Amino acid sequence: TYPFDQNRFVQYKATSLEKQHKHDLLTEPDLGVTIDLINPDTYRIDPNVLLDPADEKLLEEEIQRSQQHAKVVPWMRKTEYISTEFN
Amino acid sequence: MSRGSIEIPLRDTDEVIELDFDQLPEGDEVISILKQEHTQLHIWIALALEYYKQGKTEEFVKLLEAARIDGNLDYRDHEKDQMTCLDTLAAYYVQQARKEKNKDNKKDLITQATLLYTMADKIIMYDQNHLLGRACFCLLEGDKMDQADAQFHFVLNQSPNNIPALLGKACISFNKKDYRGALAYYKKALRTNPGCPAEVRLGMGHCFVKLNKLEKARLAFSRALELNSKCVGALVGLAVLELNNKEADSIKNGVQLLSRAYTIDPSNPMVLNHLANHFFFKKDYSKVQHLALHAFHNTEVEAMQAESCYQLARSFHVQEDYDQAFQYYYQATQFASSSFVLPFFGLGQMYIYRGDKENASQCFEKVLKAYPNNYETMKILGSLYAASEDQEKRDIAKGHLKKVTEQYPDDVEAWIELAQILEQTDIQGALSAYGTATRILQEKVQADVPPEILNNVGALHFRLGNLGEA
Repeated sequence: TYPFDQNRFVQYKATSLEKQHKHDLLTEPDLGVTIDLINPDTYRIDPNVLLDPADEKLLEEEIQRSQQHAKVVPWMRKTEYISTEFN
Repeated sequence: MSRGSIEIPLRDTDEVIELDFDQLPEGDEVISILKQEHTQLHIWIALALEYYKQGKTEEFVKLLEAARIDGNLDYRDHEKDQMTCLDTLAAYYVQQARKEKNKDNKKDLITQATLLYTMADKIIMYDQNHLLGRACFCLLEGDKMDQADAQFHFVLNQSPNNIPALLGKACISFNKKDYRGALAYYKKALRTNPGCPAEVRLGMGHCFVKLNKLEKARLAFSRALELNSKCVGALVGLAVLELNNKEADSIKNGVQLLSRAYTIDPSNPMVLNHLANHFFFKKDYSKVQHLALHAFHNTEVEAMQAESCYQLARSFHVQEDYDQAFQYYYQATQFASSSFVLPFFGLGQMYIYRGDKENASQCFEKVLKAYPNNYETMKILGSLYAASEDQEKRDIAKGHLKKVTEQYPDDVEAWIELAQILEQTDIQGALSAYGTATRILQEKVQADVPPEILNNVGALHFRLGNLGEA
């Protein structure tokens, strides 16, 4: 048996997973927001007031071109059409 | 805009006491005035809400405890005032219990909160305000979350344009990982009332990341940053996004923003984790341990401890404290997210060091199942399974080692490891692998072959029949 080092993989060294990892957003289930029942002011509902522009953008429902015709291609040509006057 | 003047009917006198909000005296005098006046409960609620708005909860707390006993309910609308006054204090206890970071304090406040919430149920339960308050109280614990779901659901049924009930349903939708309903309820809840603390809008930004709308999340964070600079969650999300950008300048500016947020609120666990990961590279491992330990103790949720512990364990791996690194790597893996696998890598290394080859392979197998293309884990897994008594694993070790050798033309140890298992059934393959290893040793390493490789090559030749080469 070849005498491999007994702690060749124990020693810390740069790894691919070190730079390829991804960080995640972890927060409390309610996410720093609670129902402010204490204040009736927040309980008031005002439909007359205009909606914020960002809020309108969010309301848009989500549903789940070739530039070849315009390529120059020098050799090709165009096509004229019947005109009442011609030489 | 005038704040307004509170009017109180004086006992047996037509004159009414008028007090403007701006110059309202201390609540200690107001409580005695009301007690000697025997006024209606709605005046107490108005004064209670005024001192709550002033930012002093102690004044509001004191007048509400004193009011609930000596109230005057000799009028038509006494029941509604009584319900609101009791429920306000009960729900404030729940909110204050949530605010504190000590579990013991939570239970002490929760005790009186439960007593007072049961009392409110005694008189009237169908009241919408009482229903939402009970939903919040039951949501706080977390074991009564389904009751909050049902309560917010039928409260929402009562009124569609109702931000608090819809907000609770959206929060519960987030908790149960119902992403579409959560997003829909949040959008509609924000529509109901544009006037609301910016915290609700923070829930939008993160939801966009939950839907992978990174540019949308960036825009949401920018709008959050513009409107309110005191939102720690928004800064944390922006810093996390910059971290996820994976760019040196992005990391540097994200760390500065993380420091600013930690200065704003050092008690938040998540913010500290991102900046401590940078500290690891700064070589100030003592500060790394401090920040990692600080974040791990501060939080109360299990998902958070996935990161901090890892970093600490990682920090402990370069301090050669393999036993404590082992234990803390195990803690990080025990409370881990599917998105995080590095703790399993570190835990496999610790198990490898301790001699727990089988469980180390299990951790590495988990990492491989999560991420099957990593080269480092592939090499380690190939080596570890090569020295396996079971025959079936030798083929997998061969495959891993073959995969490693193809990806890496120059890996003497991988070639030797592959050869040591090709010997069992593939004499020519083992000979080819040993020859390749010898070629790299002579070419790059520029060292004479080890005697063991020469002996094994000769033994393979003997098995083949090349006695002269043997």
